[PDB]
Order: sequence, then C-alpha cells, then structure tokens
Amino acid sequence: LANGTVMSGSHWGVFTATVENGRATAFTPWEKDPHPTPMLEGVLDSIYSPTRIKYPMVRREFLEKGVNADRSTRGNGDFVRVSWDQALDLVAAEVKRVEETYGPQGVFGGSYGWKSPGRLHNCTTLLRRMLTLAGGYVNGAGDYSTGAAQVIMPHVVGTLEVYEQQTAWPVLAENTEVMVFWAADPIKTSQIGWVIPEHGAYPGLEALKAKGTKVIVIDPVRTKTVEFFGADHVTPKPQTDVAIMLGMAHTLVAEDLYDKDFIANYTSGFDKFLPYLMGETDSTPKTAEWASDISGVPAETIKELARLFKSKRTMLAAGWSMQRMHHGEQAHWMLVTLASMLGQIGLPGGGFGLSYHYSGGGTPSSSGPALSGITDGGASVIPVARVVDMLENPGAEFDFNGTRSKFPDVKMAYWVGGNPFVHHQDRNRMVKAWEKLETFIVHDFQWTPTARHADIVLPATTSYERNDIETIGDYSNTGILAMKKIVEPLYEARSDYDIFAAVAERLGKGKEFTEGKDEMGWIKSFYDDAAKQGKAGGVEMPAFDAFWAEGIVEFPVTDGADFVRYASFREDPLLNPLGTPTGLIEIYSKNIEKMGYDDCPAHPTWMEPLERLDGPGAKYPLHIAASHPFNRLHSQLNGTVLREGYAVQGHEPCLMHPDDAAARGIADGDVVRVHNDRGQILTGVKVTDAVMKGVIQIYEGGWYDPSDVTEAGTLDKYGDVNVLSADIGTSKLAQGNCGQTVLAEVEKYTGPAVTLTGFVAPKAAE
Ligand SMILES: NC1=NC(=O)C2=N[C@H]3C(S)=C(S)[C@@H](COP(=O)(O)OP(=O)(O)OC[C@H]4O[C@@H](n5cnc6c(=O)[nH]c(N)nc65)[C@H](O)[C@@H]4O)O[C@H]3NC2=N1
Ligand SMILES: NC1=NC(=O)C2=N[C@H]3C(S)=C(S)[C@@H](COP(=O)(O)OP(=O)(O)OC[C@H]4O[C@@H](n5cnc6c(=O)[nH]c(N)nc65)[C@H](O)[C@@H]4O)O[C@H]3NC2=N1
Repeated sequence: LANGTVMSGSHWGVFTATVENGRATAFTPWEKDPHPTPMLEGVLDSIYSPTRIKYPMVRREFLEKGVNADRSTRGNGDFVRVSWDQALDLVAAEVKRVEETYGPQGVFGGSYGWKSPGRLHNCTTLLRRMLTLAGGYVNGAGDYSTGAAQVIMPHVVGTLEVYEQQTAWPVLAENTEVMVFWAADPIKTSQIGWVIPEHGAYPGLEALKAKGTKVIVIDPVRTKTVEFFGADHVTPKPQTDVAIMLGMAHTLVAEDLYDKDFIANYTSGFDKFLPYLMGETDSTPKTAEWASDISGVPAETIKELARLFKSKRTMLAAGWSMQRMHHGEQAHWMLVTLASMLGQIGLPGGGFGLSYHYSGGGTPSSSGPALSGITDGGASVIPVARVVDMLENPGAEFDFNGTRSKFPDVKMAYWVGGNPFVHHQDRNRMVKAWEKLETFIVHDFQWTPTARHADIVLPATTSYERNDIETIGDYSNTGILAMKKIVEPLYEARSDYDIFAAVAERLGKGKEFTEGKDEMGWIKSFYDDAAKQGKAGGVEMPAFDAFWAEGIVEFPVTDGADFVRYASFREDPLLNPLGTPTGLIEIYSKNIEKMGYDDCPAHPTWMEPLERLDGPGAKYPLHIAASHPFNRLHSQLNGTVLREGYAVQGHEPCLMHPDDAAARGIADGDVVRVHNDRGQILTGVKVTDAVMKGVIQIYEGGWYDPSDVTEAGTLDKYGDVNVLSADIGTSKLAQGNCGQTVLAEVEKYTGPAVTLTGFVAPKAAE
C-alpha cells in the first residue's frame, strides 16, 4: 500500500494529504493559503464516514413493481443491493423508456447542486451530456443564491452584477472611510469557493481593521464579522431592510442632503420615485419614524446612519439573505437607489458591492487565461425553485421576467451533486409532490436524505479518488491546480464520468459521450487550451507533464489591484453608458411597468410579505434566520465528525435569545420542537444573546430525518429548517425562492424519545 503525500483541492481550499498504507490520514492546508477552513478535517472524514455509499442499490418496491410501485414509501430505507451491470441496465432502460414514452419533456435534468470543483468531473454537466444523447431534457434556470437579484439587476444597472468582480480590496483599504456589511457575514461565508477558494477576503478584512476604518453591520445576528471588527451593530427585524432604506432616503431628501448632480446625470426615473417616497401616492411619507414602526430600529439611528453615509467615503457591501425572501427583488434594487442618492458610485472606495462575502470577490484578478472544461454538447427550462410547482401543475402557465410559459409534464428526475431533499423549501409539500415521478435516480457518495428517497442509488466517488484540474479563485484566477488522485475508489464507488459513459454506451452513444478520450486525455486538452491562450496573452506556462509534476501554476497580477467598479461609467457616461435601455441607472423601469406584475412594481416599493416578525395578523412569534452554516457547506459534511462540535443532544442547533427561552421555560441544551402550519422539527437549543429577541437561528443544510415517511407531516428528528419554509416565488419577475421568509413557534420537547437514524447507512446498504 502507498505511503507519501499528495496535493489536491476542494470547495474549502488547496491541501496536502498524508497517505499511510493506502489510507488518507490527514489533510494539511496549503502553506500559501492565508486563512484555511476548520472544516478541512470534515472533508477527509467524508471519504470514510458511516454514511459513505458502498454499493449500487434499488428500492425494493421499485424493483418489484416499477411504475406501479407504492411511491409513498420512498425514503424508508428498504433497499436491495444489485450488481453494477444490472443497475446500469436498469438506468439505461428507464431513461430510454421515459424518452420514448413521454419525450424530452418527461425528463427533468436540472439537477441543481454544489457538487465538487473540477473541469472534467463535473457531475451535473456530465448528466446533461448524457441526457442530450438520450433525446433531451427539461433544464433549470437561475439558482437559489441570487434568484431575485440576478433577474432585477439587469433591468437596473444592465448586468447581473452579483457575480462580477468588485472594487479591489487594496482600493478599499486606502480610500473607504465607512464600510457597511448589510445582511452579509463575510467571516462565515468566505471559507468556501465555487472553484478552489484563495480565501482572499481575510487579508482584505484584516487590512480594514488595521486601518481603523469604521465598520457597521446590519444583521439580526451578532456574527463573527461584528466581533472581529468590534463593529457598530444594527439589528432590524428580518425582512424590513427595505423600510429602513426608504427611511434613510426620505431623510436625505428632507434634509436636502442627497447628491442631486449624480441623480441628474447618472440615473433615470427618480422623479417618478419621489412622489412615492414623499407619500403623495399613498398618504404615507416613508419617514425614518415610519421605518421605525416597521423595523424596530430607532428613527434617530436611521437618520444618523444616512447623514454619515452621505458625508464619508462609504462602501455598501450587501449579502444575499435579504433577497432570498418574499419580494426579494426590492432589497438590492432599493440598495442601488440609496447608493445613487449618496452619489459615490464609481469613486475609489465608494458605492456598493454585492460579492465581497462570496468566493473572494474584490481579491485582485491576475492576468492569467481562463480554463475550460467538459460541456454537455411545456417550457424546456423552468426557474429552479419552481420544481415542485411544476410537478403539481403540469401544463399550467407561469410568469417569468415578462414572459409566460407552461410547465412540462415530468415523469422522471435524475439528480447528481445536489441534495433537494434538504435544499428545497416546504419539505412536506415536496414529499407529496414527488409521488408524481415514476422514477427518481440519484448519484452521491454520502447517504443524504435525497439518496434515501431514490428509486435507484448509484455510489459516486469523491474528487480524492480521481484526477482533475481546476482554477484557484473564482474572481482572482490566482492559478490552476492539478487535483491529483489521493486514494483508490472505495467499495464499489465509480466516478460519475464512468457511470454516465456506461449508460450512454447502452444507448448506442458511447463514443459520442467520451469523445474517445480518457480522464487524462480530457485533462491535458483543457490544460493545453489554457496554455495556448496563455502564450498568446504573454503569460508563460509549462508543458503539461511539467505542470503536473509541480501541481500548480500561478499567474501574475498586473493592474488588477487597481480595479474600481463603475469608474469608467462615472468618468464618462457618454462614452461608457450602462447596458440598460436608457444607458443610465434605472430607479424607475418602464419595461417592468409594462409587465403589470402586482408583486413587482416599477420602482423600489415596500410591500407586506407573506409573513414577518410582528407583521399585522402574523400567526407565529419567531422569525427563523435560516442562513448558511458556519460548519458545513450547505448539507455537505453533516455526516462527519464535525457534527460532534455543534450538535445539541444529537440535533441541529437552534440559537435562542434568553428572553425568548425563559418565556417558554426552555433551558440551554434542551431539545425543542420548532413548528408552524407547514411542519415540525426537533432541534437542540443553545441560549445566547447573539440573536436579537424575536429571532432564532437554525441554519439550512440539516439532514432531514423523518419519523415515518408514510405519515403526513411527520416529525423531522434532526433539524432540516426547510420543513418549515414556504415554497412560493419572490414575485412574478424572478420567481426566486423565499427560503428565509419563515415564522414559527418553539416549545420544549417533552414527547417520547426518538432515535436518530440519519447518520448511519440503511441496514441493507451495510
Ligand atoms: N461556511 C459556509 N457555508 C455555506 O453553506 C456557504 N454557502 C455559500 C453560498 S452558495 C452562498 S450563496 C453564500 C451565502 O451568502 P448570503 O449572504 O446569502 O448568506 P446567509 O448566511 O444566508 O446571510 C448572511 C447574513 O444575513 C443575515 N440576515 C438574514 N436575514 C436578514 C435580514 O432580513 N436583514 C439583514 N440585514 N440581515 C439578515 C443572516 O443573519 C446572516 O448573517 O455563502 C457561501 N459561503 C458559505 N460558507
Ligand atoms: N432555507 C434555506 N436558506 C438558504 O439560505 C438556502 N440556501 C440555498 C442555496 S443558495 C443553495 S446553493 C442550496 C444548496 O443546496 P445543494 O444541493 O447545492 O447542497 P449541498 O449540500 O452542497 O449538496 C451537494 C451534494 O453533492 C454531493 N456531491 C459532491 N460532489 C459530488 C460528485 O462529484 N458526484 C456526485 N454524484 N455527488 C457529489 C455532496 O456529497 C452533496 O450531497 O440550498 C438552498 N437552500 C436554502 N434553504
């Protein structure tokens, strides 16, 4: 057996693995990583944990009855182990049957998911490459991260904005006087990257602290971002940020402080927005006092913040939680409007930024080339979060960005690299709608709730059991890494590439799928490509084997540290207008006006959400800050040793304010039932004043562990927050998810003891 070290990467960073007798025994972070993630050891563990999928399995009821199977029992763990050949024969037969019987509209291939990095072993693209050869499929559009923001921004500033390079960190360090983190916790969220992360946000944050720059955080939770900076902390009732922003804008107009020149020369539609702000249209001036009545933030505080932002070089760095809510489009649209009134857009250190908390935005871009990877080669596309609406309403129409389409009639769903039975909203609704599917196939290397609900489960390998290549730095393009194989594939696990190649072979399309190339053949072609472009661009790169021997190639930064977003638009709006219909920032959109959507007006507007903390006639008393986990990447790593560090009596933790806990006779460490009209879950409480009164925090990603799959509304024993969320569109414009629009009640759990079954494999899978 092998003994030695091997370097590779992941969504958590670059690392060196120590291998002893063919087993990985430790992951040590890259010496050049400025801030490694404590989660790295959970990544190692995920390769060997009790929930690792060993063999290909088929649900017994499905094996026995096929389409006539009782579908209500999916998830009960009654699986039968089969050989790879029979499993592959079955999958290929089912794909062909559905394609022939129902056409491409019958196969849902959106397969949303974070998967693992890698240009070759991209499971979701490989799935689609195979389905394309099979006859076609229904795809998903957008994502769960910025579903609302990515649709509204192109109407306001002309581009998606959320996934674009930010004004460089060093520019902020030298110019910014006030840094505001609005609904953003960069310390927590910068641990991860879509491609390999360089953790560039930490050096930037540390430089701001060293400078003595003033930091203000607007978040209902006193996060580590607040603590690291000793920041001025404002806590609004969740879902009221728009009211606060209107109050600030009203103040700036009232005191005649706003930048009339910026407004006049760089925006369009402020004249149509002003009457609303003044209360002419509805007899309700949007004053700081009015904002206070809604948000709970003192009127004088709202006024002082506005005056401060107006007089200092201020950067508004906003997160995405506030748009993952009902009417989410309004949040960043109003933020940009407020930013316009301040008039600092395009100035070094001023304006706004929507990606400082994500994958290193702001970290200086190098002059390196882009790496390419394998490609894939009723409406045929639906907004990702409308997946259950589609299942329930085949043939019904839906609105999206000014167009109206019909839902296709789906009979099969194939999922890889994703965990919809954890990520999607309103679990109970989803569990029932899933019965409309004749066949559900899943590939994963961990027994997630999604894998447990499959008709056919195929064991995939992790990135550590294969070779790949990937970029370091979504925005910085720091370099290219050789993701070298660390250990041999465990049990009967196979790469998604091999599995799909075998299925395609059975469809008579093996050669079309593989292109006659093997793993290393594909990898070399991607590298050689980047190398051709590199040399043409003046960047020197080694030959393939030389690159592989060293394991990494880094690129030089030329002028990337000087980047200022919107500077050219500000310098000359005549030569460099924006990509909007007017060429200016659209505070009022004529196009959106023409759409006639009741839930998405033509300018930023405060609207009552479905449910909110202290809202009129609200039924439940507490808002659940269902945000991103500190110690998991969504659901990833829940089934590893890391869980021991945060579980409370074996359950997902629930942070609760001492006043809220006392009113209920709840003590620190108690197991509590969190419930509303949609569902009920058990969590373990940690009493802390970190969360504002009226708000509890239960992160998304907990592995749903239902008591009885056949019992409607069954209790989730572990703590999947999505058992409590509603499944509705942000509005007709974007149809984004509202995963953080959640109210619930909590009571100490005194019922019978439950046994956690989510972190051990199904008995038959052992
Ligand atoms: N550690 C970690 N785990 C992850 O799962 C993870 N996922 C990655 C992905 S895909 C994304 S998309 C990003 C997520 O980035 P995003 O900004 O969406 O993050 P969240 O954690 O949902 O929310 C950030 C903050 O918003 C606060 N907040 C919630 N409700 C409100 C509100 O109504 N008003 C205000 N002002 N603040 C509010 C929360 O309390 C939280 O501190 O993180 C990325 N990074 C990640 N890191
Ligand atoms: N209430 C709520 N609040 C939220 O803020 C929220 N965030 C949303 C966001 S922004 C996102 S992106 C989604 C995340 O939901 P997503 O489904 O992306 O979550 P992950 O836990 O990353 O699941 C990825 C799965 O891929 C598997 N996997 C890894 N690599 C491979 C591979 O190479 N082969 C195969 N076959 N499988 C692999 C992992 O083991 C894991 O089970 O949740 C969304 N849901 C949310 N709900």
